[PDB]
Amino acid sequence: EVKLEESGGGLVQPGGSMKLSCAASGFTFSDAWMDWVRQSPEKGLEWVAEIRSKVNNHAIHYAESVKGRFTVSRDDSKSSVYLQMNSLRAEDTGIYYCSGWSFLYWGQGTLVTVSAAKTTPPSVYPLAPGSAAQTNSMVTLGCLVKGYFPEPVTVTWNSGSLSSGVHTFPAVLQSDLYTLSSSVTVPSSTWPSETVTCNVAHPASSTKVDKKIVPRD
Amino acid sequence: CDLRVLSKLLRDSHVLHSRLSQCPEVHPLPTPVLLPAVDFSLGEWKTQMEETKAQDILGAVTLLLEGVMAARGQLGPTCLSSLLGQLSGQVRLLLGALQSLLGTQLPPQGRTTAHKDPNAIFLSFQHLLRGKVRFLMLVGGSTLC
Amino acid sequence: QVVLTQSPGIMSASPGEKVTITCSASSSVSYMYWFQQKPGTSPKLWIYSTSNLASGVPARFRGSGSGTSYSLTISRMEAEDAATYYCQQRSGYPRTFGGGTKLEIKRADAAPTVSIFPPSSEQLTSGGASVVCFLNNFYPKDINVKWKIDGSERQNGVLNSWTDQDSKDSTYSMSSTLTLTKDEYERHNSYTCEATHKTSTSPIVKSFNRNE
Repeated sequence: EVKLEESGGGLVQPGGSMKLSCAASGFTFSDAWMDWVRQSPEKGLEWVAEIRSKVNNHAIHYAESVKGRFTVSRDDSKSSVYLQMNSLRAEDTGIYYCSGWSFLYWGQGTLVTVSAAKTTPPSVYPLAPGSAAQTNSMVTLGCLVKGYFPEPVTVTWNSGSLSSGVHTFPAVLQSDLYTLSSSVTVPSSTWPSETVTCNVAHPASSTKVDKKIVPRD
Repeated sequence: CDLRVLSKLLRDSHVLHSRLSQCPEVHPLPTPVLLPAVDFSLGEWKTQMEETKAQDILGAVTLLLEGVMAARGQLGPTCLSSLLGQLSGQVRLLLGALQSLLGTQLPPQGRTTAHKDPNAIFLSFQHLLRGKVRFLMLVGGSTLC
Repeated sequence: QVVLTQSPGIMSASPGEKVTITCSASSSVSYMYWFQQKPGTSPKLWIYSTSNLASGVPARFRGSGSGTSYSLTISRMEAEDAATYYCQQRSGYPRTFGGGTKLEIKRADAAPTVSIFPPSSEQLTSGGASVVCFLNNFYPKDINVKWKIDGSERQNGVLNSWTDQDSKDSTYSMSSTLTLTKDEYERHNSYTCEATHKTSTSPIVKSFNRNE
């Protein structure tokens, strides 16, 4: 019913500026207090900013580590809340989440990478079993996603209908390029006799649908 | 401000309810709607801590405002819905006073009954304002406002 | 500037075990709030106002405490309960959280399921050669992987990756990729991926020769 969608994240360079948006639906937005909350492995969960409702006079509060640099606002008419970020530091990196009604509702989060590097799209590769294809009961296929920046990349299999037996591995940064892989294991009668396909997405325009097929001897 | 936000709030509230006879063809909701329980046995509720009691209410006004909206949302652009609406106006003053005192919003919560009868929604409001709220405006108060 | 501290930073338990996590506050707060978070999704409200469970939260959980010391107890836990739990306080601004308790699950050993992959024909066109090797659903997490090229150790060019505890069974998985230049790939024949694990003294070996 009630949903919140952040948009506006991705790459910004240190000392840049970036604006986050959040669209609410499925409840009376001008009745909600809103909050921004960011996450990273080091600092953990850190509250950033709260903006109160019309009835609560739209009172604003900021995290200390953010005063002078981030500004928060809303448009009731548009059911939206914003985080205008300035003079971004490397430590502002992390997933950013709008949360509504004092932490009762949470969006999906957007990843904010503060780096000087620019964007590289992935090179997408099919992993098919060795040509001495040792048939058995179960068989494992993969998709190798090599040299992209920044995070994230999503991988599904067959649009999401193939979800059992998939392992997508966290990316390793290698030298300013992220490599990531996904495996799937499926009963031998399903493949190749039926098609299994990995859908790679990389926000920054990339979208590759990679058919998995046997390699010619 | 006052401990009379409750009084002018209670006042403003009969006045709208009264007007529900000016509205031709008032139909008991096509869907039963939950409302912040009309229970008159709050002796034990009195013993609980000063903030708690207020937190139970905040939770109970949130469910109410939530109730108004959902019944006004089984219903079209009528006269009921139109009136069932400046009622929402009244609920919101209360919600703001409690959220402010408490420094947070809380979730929809507490013991409930369901009602198709629009009248009883106009009523749990007046009832909350007369009990739970009142027995927590009388103990001096960290003001109410 | 109220500081929050959560006790076992990390812990494991079995289905039917009592679990108890503690939040300590730097000064007195009137209530505690809790949130649950599983990997790759958003926190959710778990407990608010110290002792009220959230929509979605099973009766086996109970929140309690006052002042300076709170806790979250599960009477007899279930697998689905494995996550990170955070306390949060709201006594003014800033809002602060504790740093989490990772509650993981404990189980019997499983050997890895191992498979090896040669470079694709499209990676080969473009000048590169990664050999990738999956070692899938094992327990515990500690595993060693040796690449052998034409029978000798290869150490350089290896990237390993682990996943978190699986949600269904409770095992762990591993990716190992050795990468090289097409040229150096094509100057050798046998590429081996060897896994040593608690489950056996003898390593599991998967290989492929370059010439079928």
